[PDB]
Amino acid sequence: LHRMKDLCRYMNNFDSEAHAKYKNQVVYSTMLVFFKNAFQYVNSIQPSLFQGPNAPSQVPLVLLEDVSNVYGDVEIDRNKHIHKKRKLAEGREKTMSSDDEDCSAKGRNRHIVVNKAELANSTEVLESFKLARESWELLYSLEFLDKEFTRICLAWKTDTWLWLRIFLTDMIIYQGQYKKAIASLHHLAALQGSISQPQITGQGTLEHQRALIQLATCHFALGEYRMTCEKVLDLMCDLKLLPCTSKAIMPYCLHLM
Amino acid sequence: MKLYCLSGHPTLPCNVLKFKSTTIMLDCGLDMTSTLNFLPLPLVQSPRLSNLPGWSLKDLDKELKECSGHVFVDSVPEFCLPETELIDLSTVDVILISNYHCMMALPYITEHTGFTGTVYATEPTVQIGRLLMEELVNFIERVPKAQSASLWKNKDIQRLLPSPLKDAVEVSTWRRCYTMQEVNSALSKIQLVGYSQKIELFGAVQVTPLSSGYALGSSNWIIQSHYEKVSYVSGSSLLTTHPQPMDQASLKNSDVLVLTGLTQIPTANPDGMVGEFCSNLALTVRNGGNVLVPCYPSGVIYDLLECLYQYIDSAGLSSVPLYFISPVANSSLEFSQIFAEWLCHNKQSKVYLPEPPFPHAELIQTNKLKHYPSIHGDFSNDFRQPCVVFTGHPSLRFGDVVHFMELWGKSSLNTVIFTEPDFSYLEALAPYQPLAMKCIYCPIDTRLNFIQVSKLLKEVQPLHVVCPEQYTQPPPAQSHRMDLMIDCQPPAMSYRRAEVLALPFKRRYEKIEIMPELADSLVPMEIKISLATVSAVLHTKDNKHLLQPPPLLSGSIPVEQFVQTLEKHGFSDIKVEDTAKGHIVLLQEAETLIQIEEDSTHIICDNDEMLRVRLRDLVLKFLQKF
Amino acid sequence: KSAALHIDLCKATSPADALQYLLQFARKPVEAESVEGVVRILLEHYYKENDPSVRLKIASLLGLLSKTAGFSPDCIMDDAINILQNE
Repeated sequence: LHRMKDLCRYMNNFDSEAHAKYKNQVVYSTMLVFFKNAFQYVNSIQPSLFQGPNAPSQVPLVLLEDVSNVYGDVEIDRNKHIHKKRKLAEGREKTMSSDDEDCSAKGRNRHIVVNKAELANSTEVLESFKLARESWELLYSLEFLDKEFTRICLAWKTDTWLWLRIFLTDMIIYQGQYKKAIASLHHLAALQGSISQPQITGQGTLEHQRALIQLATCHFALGEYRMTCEKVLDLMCDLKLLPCTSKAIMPYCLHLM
Repeated sequence: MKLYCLSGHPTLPCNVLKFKSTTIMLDCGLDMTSTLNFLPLPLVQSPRLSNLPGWSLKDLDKELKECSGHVFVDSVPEFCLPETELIDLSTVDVILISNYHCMMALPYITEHTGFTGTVYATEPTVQIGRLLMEELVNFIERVPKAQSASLWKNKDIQRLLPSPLKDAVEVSTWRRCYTMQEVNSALSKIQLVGYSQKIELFGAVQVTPLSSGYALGSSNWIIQSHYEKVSYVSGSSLLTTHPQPMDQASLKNSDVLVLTGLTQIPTANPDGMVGEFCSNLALTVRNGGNVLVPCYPSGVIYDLLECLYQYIDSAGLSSVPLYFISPVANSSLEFSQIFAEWLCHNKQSKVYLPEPPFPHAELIQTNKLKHYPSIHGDFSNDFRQPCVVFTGHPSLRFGDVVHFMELWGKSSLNTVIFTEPDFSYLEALAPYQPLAMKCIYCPIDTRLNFIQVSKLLKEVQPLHVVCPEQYTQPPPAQSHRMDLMIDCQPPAMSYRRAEVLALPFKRRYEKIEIMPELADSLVPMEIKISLATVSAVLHTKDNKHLLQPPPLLSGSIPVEQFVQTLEKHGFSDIKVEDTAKGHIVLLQEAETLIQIEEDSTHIICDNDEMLRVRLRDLVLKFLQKF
Repeated sequence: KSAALHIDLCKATSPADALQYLLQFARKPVEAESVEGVVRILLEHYYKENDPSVRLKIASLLGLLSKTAGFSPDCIMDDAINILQNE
């Protein structure tokens, strides 16, 4: 989680020959961090797509905006609440829609206030979840890792690929770009319903509802309250507390509003 | 937690509860009212029924017959079974029979459905049910009729038929009468149980029949798993009946009280109707007419027979004969007599001194009541015209009652008196409507009415109540009587036919036994209350759990007490680091470390193994496992 | 019928109405050649359905259909074992 602070501390655009060992080590560390973040995101947010035909095919979860952080006293901003909400959510870094890549520095600008019982771990799990954006940004800083990530996203069909779609959804959720999350929600209905693999099929899909809730949260962070309310109504029919079931997604939609 | 209701008939329920590891069938029941749609079976082929005009439609005609506007079926009567295909009856482990009325349809379940479980019932219930199936099979097979009628069962054809035939439901599931081989086979799979007898079902649940007071051998059942109890209240009575009264006390502390067998015609007081029945037959007999009383051979016949024995002496009608015609007549009278210990305290006290309990033995001794097995035997020699006859099925579709209705139906002097409320007396009387016979409806239902069941509910206080949906609404005839309802503080959830109810009585804390050997090694503590820790091996046999002898910790370790108390309990050279909301303590021997969080502690060892166990044990001085 | 059963099960309410329709359908027999389509629809609705009683009735029905005439059930045992594993 914090090991990316040392790999990224070296020269990003270093010499290919003079610093061949350093560049290779940085690229390998960046690739490993990106793979770990993608696996964690897929496990946490894509429980149906990560399960095979004979697997349980559980209801997938999703990550929401840090509304509790704004409400909490840790991030109690007296004059950074109306216009800075998008800034507090994304850090003004993930301007572009990065598929299978997270270009955000929100991990260092703020933190996740998670207790011992609220999350799995107050030191390991929370830091690993928060540092995914920072590690991915560090990987994107290196030319080789960024090129590899772009090639993987292009070749793997990131909209169709489970891990890349989960990474894109998490990035859009933190970025506040509700359009990407809405597109993912639309694709998560037909992709899950037309596939012979075991998952949530039809319009009443847990992954689609979770993606819709994430899109509503992103719209609320972006300031489009009307769009967020519409997305929340459609769904109803760094860290946050939310169950993986589809039933709990409906009562959590109004939190962002 | 679950309840599969296989019959929509209120007084003839068939409910299966997938509760714990056993699925128990509560009653079987046979909806006999389907027979009213068919033409009656006569003992001798009558000219009136044979020459009835067929019904006309645009298409058939010989299957259906019309009599005085009503349209019937010219075929053998059929019986509406409980829904057998909703749940695989092979999975049913136990069947509990409450009444002999609910005992019917049991041959279907036991033989045709691949049921291999057990049947539990009380002995009077078994004997009287045996008599009922005996007489039913005898009536049906006496003069057999073919089953040619099948076109009218079609879904698109039944819609255009008139109301009694159109409103029939589950017509495709109707079956002809079971044969006597099936009856004998079914009653062989039965276990006789006495009242308050604890029967263990695979070591999981305990069932006891409790006296309901409605009939001889009538029983209510309570199923319990030592923490959750389910009470089944079938037909019961709180009147002064012969059987011992309701055991209302044992129904208390019930998580779920499934409630069936409530009275039909709730507005009727049974004593007043018994008096009216006696007065009506006395009036008919005084004018020289005959009286026909369709009844079951062993049901309410005994009570009205007692009242008639009392009434005739004052009425000066001892001369007239009291005929009781049924194939199981003598068996019914003898079984009613011998079950003396199954009576109330008043009538079971007749066993001390030598005297039969029921008084109709005196009716026989003085030659007042005369029972016969049929019409063709000695009855046709001893028949005197101004008489009263108890016979046949109350459905008026088979038995000797058909013959007597066809015989006495042409004269206004004779009367037919209906006492069983389970059959619509206008619908049972439909294939004979243009008669001049005086028809009287004074049903005698001693079952619980809604005031009585309301009082019983307030006495018992069950957490949840299950009843047929017919009792959650006023009856359609009245449709405005809020008193004819089941009013409960909970909503008192209901069911219809083939409905599955997910009961909310799911509870934890199943019971387990710990042997003295392991209890010797178990020692309690003190907390804030006693508590202990158990590490053992679990042995399960016949769904009974035994604990054979082979993370969390709790206590009060604040930062101040942590720093002060264990400061010098055996080590030395200890420093305290000024950490926020706590203190960090580490030693210089090998950088061994102890860190505390809010309401938590943990020990770190750095390149040291021998001292780590003692480090943990030092903190375990005042740490419990709460 | 295949499409009729499909649309009826789609439009019926999940807990009780679908169960009643399945109860009605189980009584009437099915022609052997049409067994494949109806069991495919039943499997699809099994995947859709969340209620346990309705899924139980679907399992019982599609087991009943395998006894119908000289129908060859070797094409309907992979999905059966699959849903059994997932159940």
